[PDB]
Amino acid sequence: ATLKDITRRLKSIKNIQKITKSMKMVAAAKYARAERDLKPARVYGIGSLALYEKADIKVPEDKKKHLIIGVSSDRGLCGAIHSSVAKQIKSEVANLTAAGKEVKIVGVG
Amino acid sequence: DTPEGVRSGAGAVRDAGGAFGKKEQADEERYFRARAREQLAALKKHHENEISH
Amino acid sequence: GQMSFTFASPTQVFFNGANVRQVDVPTQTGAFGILASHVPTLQVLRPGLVVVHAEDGTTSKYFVSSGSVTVNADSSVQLLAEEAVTLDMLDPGVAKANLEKAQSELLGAADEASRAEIQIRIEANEALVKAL
Amino acid sequence: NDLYHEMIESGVINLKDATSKVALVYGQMNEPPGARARVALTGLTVAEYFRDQEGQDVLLFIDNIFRFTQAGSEVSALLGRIPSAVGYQPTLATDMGTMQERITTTKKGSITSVQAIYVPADDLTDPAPATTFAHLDATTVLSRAIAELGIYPAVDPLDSTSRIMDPNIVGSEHYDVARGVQKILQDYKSLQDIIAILGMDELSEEDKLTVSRARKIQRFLSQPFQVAEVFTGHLGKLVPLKETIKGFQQILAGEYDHLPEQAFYMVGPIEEAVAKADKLA
Amino acid sequence: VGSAAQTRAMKQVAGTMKLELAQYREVAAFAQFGSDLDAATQQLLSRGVRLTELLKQGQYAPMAIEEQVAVIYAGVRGYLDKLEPSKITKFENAFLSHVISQHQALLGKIRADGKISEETDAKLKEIVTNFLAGFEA
Repeated sequence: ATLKDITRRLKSIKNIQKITKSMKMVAAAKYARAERDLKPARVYGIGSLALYEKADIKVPEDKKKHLIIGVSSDRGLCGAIHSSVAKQIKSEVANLTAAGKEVKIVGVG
Repeated sequence: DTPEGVRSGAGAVRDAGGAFGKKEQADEERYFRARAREQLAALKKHHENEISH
Repeated sequence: GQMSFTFASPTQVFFNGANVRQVDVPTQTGAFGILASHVPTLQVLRPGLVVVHAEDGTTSKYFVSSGSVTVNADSSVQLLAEEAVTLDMLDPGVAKANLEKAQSELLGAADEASRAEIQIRIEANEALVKAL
Repeated sequence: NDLYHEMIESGVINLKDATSKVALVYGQMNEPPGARARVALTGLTVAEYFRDQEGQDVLLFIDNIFRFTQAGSEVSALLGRIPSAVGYQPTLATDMGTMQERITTTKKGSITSVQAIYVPADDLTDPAPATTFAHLDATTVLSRAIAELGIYPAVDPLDSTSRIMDPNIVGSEHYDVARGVQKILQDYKSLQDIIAILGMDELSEEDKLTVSRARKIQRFLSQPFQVAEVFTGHLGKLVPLKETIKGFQQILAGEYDHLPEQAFYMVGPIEEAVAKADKLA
Repeated sequence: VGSAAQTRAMKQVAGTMKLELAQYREVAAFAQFGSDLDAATQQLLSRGVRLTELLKQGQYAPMAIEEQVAVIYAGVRGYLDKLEPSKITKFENAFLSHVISQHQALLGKIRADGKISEETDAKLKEIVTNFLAGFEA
């Protein structure tokens, strides 16, 4: 482990630290914007929710087909954001397709 | 700041030759290997077009 | 009569869960005034003007592109609009211009689908120029 | 030469009459390494006069104790002694001990030494920094960032440390005040990222309060100096320890939380701060 | 030694240049992908790149103190923020020629007086603005 090797590794990790910090700043700005309009989006989505909130509707017993809309981004570096959604989709397609319902998945993301 | 402190430079990640450097090397290749295929196919289409005309 | 009214758009949020007397809404299959205890009626919107008769007495007026008038069994009406725009920001001169331009496009719209699209344009423009 | 002239203009050394307060011993670099090595001993003896014969509390200012260490290493190299690790003199510890151990408190008096320290290659583990730190009892870190804020003296409060900062020595009240002002600035620094990211309005009510008090404290740290009075136009203040403790504990308690932050900037005792607040507008 | 070794005019412009450039160094990391940053950060990055383009000097081309003061004055006041980054050096050269030939009196004032008097600053402002308006062709 020459001083050369130690220096190379140290410099590389320093660069990685700087880049990650700047990336954190940019993600913070984007999150600040996304939280801002999440409040207007919230009540609008609640309007859609109200349909089954008041008019309680459930799938009768079984559907011939099924649609699974798993939404996510195309950019990673967000922990398990995509992983969790994929896991839920896999659990559902495992949960479904036993009753015969042909599940289909639209991968937004 | 103080000059004595070790100072990093551009390319250190690749110069290290560690996992992150290898990831950068492979990632660049995977992207442009695909891009070359698209570019080559477009060139083939251009050649076919000029052959037709 | 203590009727919670939620008028919201993807961009901006208007009255939200607010007690209102009447909400005249530009709904398809005819316009019906939202009441305190109107029968639960899930009807889709059409381009036009919505008038919310706030219990205080003043009646705010907004323009609606389209959406769903989700009035529940209880006194809760959810007026979701894709484009909820106030009357001031709309430009009357360009409103008339667009109306006439679409009317001209009607003849050139050979395709019945395309003619239907220009028909949607002229319908929206008609309601628009009435608003302006 | 700059230091000499600046000291003359400040008044610590007077040329007209015997009102001088400092004795200068210069070991300038152009002198051979042995002379630089023994200059510190020369100055220490000159201070030793006042401690023993006059029974006074002297202040020995040794600039760059690192150059003393380096001169010792050079002298050892010239004498031919096999160099130790990193190349410092084999007798580094003993030389440093011989020099420092004379700077102590005797029955007649005491010699306190404010020694400037240079850290080679920014390595605190380097032999010279380590050996010097073994004899240290307090550290004063003059930080450019604190200078940028405008706080003069530009001492970094959190980074500066002392070894007598223990209740048994300083007093329970003193320790409580110093510990409190330490935390009140540490949490302000920690949340300073939070406000920078989310916003000041995105802080809790107490988080807003601690910012105000910490900003008051960081301003209250600044104190006008009498040596720079001629230039700054503001009379220098010599706050007693009791006054410092009282003011800082008052600010911590929130007694002067209504006061504006500017009232605590470049003031002496807390009475001056409140009077200045009155003076404003 | 610091500012004690600088002409009063050079002191006046250089202090502001130093502060702006230091801030740019502070925010330089974001620049790579700092498009989505606060407007203050964008302003810092723009002023930094403009100043950095200003500092660049060709080899074996020593400049006079007055000309340096003129260029730094052009940069720090913010007359070059609108100008495209690559255009900054071209403007530096063209403005140097313009001020040296048309307005040698003002350079003499900076050279002789040794400071940017208020009248000079007003005159310098007029000259820089006028040339900048016509510089782009």
